[PDB]
Amino acid sequence: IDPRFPHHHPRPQSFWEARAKALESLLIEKGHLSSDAIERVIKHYEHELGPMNGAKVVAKAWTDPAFKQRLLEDSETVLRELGYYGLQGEHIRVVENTDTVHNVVVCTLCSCYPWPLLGLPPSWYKEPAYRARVVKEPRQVLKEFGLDLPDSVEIRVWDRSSEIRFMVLPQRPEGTEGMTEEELAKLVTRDSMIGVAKIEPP
Amino acid sequence: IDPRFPHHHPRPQSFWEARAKALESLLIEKGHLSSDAIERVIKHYEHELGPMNGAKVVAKAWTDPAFKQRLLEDSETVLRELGYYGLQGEHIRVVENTDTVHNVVVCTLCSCYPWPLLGLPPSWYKEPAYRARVVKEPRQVLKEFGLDLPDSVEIRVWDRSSEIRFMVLPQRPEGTEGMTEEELAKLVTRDSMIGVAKIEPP
Amino acid sequence: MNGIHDVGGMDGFGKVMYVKEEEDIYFTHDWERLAFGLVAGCKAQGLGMKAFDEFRIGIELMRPVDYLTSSYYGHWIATVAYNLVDTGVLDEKELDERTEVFLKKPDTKIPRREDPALVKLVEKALYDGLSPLREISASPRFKVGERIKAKNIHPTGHTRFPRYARDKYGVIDEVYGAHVFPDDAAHRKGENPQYLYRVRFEAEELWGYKQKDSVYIDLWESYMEPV
Amino acid sequence: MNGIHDVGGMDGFGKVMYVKEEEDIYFTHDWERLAFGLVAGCKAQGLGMKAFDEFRIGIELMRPVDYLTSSYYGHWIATVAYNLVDTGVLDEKELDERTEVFLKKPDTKIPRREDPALVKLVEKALYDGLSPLREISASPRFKVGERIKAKNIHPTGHTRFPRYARDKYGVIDEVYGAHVFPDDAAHRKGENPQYLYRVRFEAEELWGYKQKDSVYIDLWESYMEPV
Ligand SMILES: [Cl-]
Ligand SMILES: [Cl-]
Ligand SMILES: [Co+3]
Ligand SMILES: [Co+3]
Repeated sequence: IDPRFPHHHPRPQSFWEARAKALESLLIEKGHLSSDAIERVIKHYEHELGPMNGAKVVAKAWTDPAFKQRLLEDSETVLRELGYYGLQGEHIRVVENTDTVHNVVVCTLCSCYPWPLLGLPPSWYKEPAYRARVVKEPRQVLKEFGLDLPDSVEIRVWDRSSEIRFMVLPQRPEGTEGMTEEELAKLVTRDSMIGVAKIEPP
Repeated sequence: IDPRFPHHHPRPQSFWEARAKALESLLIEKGHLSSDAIERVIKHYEHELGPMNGAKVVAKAWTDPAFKQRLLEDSETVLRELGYYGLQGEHIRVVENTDTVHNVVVCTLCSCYPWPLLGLPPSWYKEPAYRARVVKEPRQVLKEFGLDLPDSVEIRVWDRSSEIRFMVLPQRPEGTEGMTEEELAKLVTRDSMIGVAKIEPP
Repeated sequence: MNGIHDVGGMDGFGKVMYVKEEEDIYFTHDWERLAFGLVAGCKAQGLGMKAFDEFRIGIELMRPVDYLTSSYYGHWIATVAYNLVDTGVLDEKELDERTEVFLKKPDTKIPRREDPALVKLVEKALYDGLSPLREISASPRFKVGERIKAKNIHPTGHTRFPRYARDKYGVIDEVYGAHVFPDDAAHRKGENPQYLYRVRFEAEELWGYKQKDSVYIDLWESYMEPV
Repeated sequence: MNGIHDVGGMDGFGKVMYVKEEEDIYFTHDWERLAFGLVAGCKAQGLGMKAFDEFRIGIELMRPVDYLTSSYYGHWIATVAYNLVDTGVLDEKELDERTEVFLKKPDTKIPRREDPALVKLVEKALYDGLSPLREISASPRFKVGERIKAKNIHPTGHTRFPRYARDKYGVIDEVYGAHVFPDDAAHRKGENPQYLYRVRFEAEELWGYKQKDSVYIDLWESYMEPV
């Protein structure tokens, strides 16, 4: 390494791995962490949370006009009553896609995402391409997801610069007549609750 | 490489090396380049040009008031008359450091530098730290070079966004009484012609 | 800070890597799982960080070349290390030595310890969260519908004001209430809560572009001024 | 393009690596020397690039992770490759295959050829340079001393208008004359020369800072508008 150019040389991912283990070891030795505390977190985020919670909220909104009304009027109270609350989900708002308004959520500065309601964010959501581009050329970004909106549809991008979180409420597709709330929930995709996809007819 | 994350993985410098050789080989095979054309360029930039040319211009300005006057009035004509002209030196301007005005040159967007007059730029000149910082906190950058200007001295940073180039004309230091033009030229540092240093008394 | 993290409006980062949800694996390496445990475990106890503000600045401070190559949980490792050293929980020399141990001997045994009280404490944190909403005695400076000036400010420390939105006109969409102020809190300078607003910006104003696009950004009161 | 190259005003890149001039080695690897020969040799013949505009956009288009890690002459290799393929001088597949050859067998022999006519041609280019100054029939829109508005424009292709200077007021310092217009020329869309100006910006205006600092930037006429 030429000392003029240390900034050309990234840490290898083996460094981060070693660093993680070093932190883990030191913190447990010092009594700050325990094996079971670390595992409890991993269980929560890898297994206990997921987009199925948001899916249930969407299906309920589709099937129960009074619920949808309450949700849109005061989402934070309603979501907390359902138990979809916690770390990074203390203040969750809901915005409805309509025929002429399309909503897209992003954290340009990092990755902010409502874990208690949606689970962990998509891989791409945290990466620079989506973050950089969606606030400036959302139509181009959406097209890469297969969503080609007409010029006449307004796009609203919601950049999560504070701890306020947003979920998109996507429209119920055609072809779903007679489906139960539980069956509609299975239609609701993670991507549709971020705004990068509409829901396909069954 | 996880195909979600190709952007985490830089090309190694061995790639650039191989790419360079591949370009060289293909271009010579196709008759676009020759061994001697490539060598001629390397000789010019590694050996024929350098900061000594600017140093001579500075020393002349210090020793010949009429020359300094002409240089400051019409640097491009004067420098071309001296033969300090060529690629990336077609339009060269000169700005004088004074007791209450300090000049610093940068190319924030890349590396633009007057090769015919000063030779190749410093390592650091082309790198992000200097480029990013000097337009916003020049006093902090200058301090890293050992130049700690008083608040009362105005700093003018000249960002080379066009093909117009600038050389800084630094002040003649104390302690140089009786020195010849050739002896003064040996005092003129590359850094002083960029604006990141004053010239020390001998 | 005007850092590599602040990517909104940048060109050149290429196509978005679309992947079907069911194929979008959360973790591919155990150290990534561990990173999550470290962050949440420390935060639950206020070790190195109490809210996300301090967490974010540690990431923002990464070398750009590291930020772009570490992968996402690499950011988390970087900021835990940064903050634990910065607050005096860990010593840098000891951390570096131990890092070296695991670099040269990756299969080095991890010490085991069960602490069910700590588990309950961490669990409580995951479920209770930590709201930054506060009450203050002042009234909001701005009103819904007001056209405001998003200031041209350039803090060298932490901010939540993306560069792409600076020096722009926008319209107040909502007054959320007073929230802990990141530009102070990230540097352990007090909660000093300020009114937080949602502000709508038009594409024409942000970019000079002609499509029916807008961006809704949350801005603290001190980021803005009246017109 | 609002790319990684446009670093003016960014925080986090760290200290400047000071080195004494006499110790500041130009080249530490032969491929770096070769990069210079490739660039100047091609440019002298108008191969891939005729002026520096096309040269710059090829660098600006690099993956950010490459831009930050390739080292400086790595940029030059990247843009020669980009432009020679883009203009049809070289085929991408052939270039990639040959790259692979030198990756796996670095000591592969380089073909030798002497072309003294080409040497003279290259030499002429090094000494004669290539001025972008033109004459146009229009008069300058702006005058020395005029307070102008540096527009909020966001071209997705090449520009010489640094982001830090956009959406700002400045004062015309000089009218240079008409120069080949980079935002067009880099994309092979014609010289379309415009008046080039030097514009002084104050620290207070650029950053909101209070020191006696200013930045003099060269801006093409279309980057600005009257107040
Ligand atoms: Cl929808
Ligand atoms: Cl001086
Ligand atoms: Co975030
Ligand atoms: Co340059």
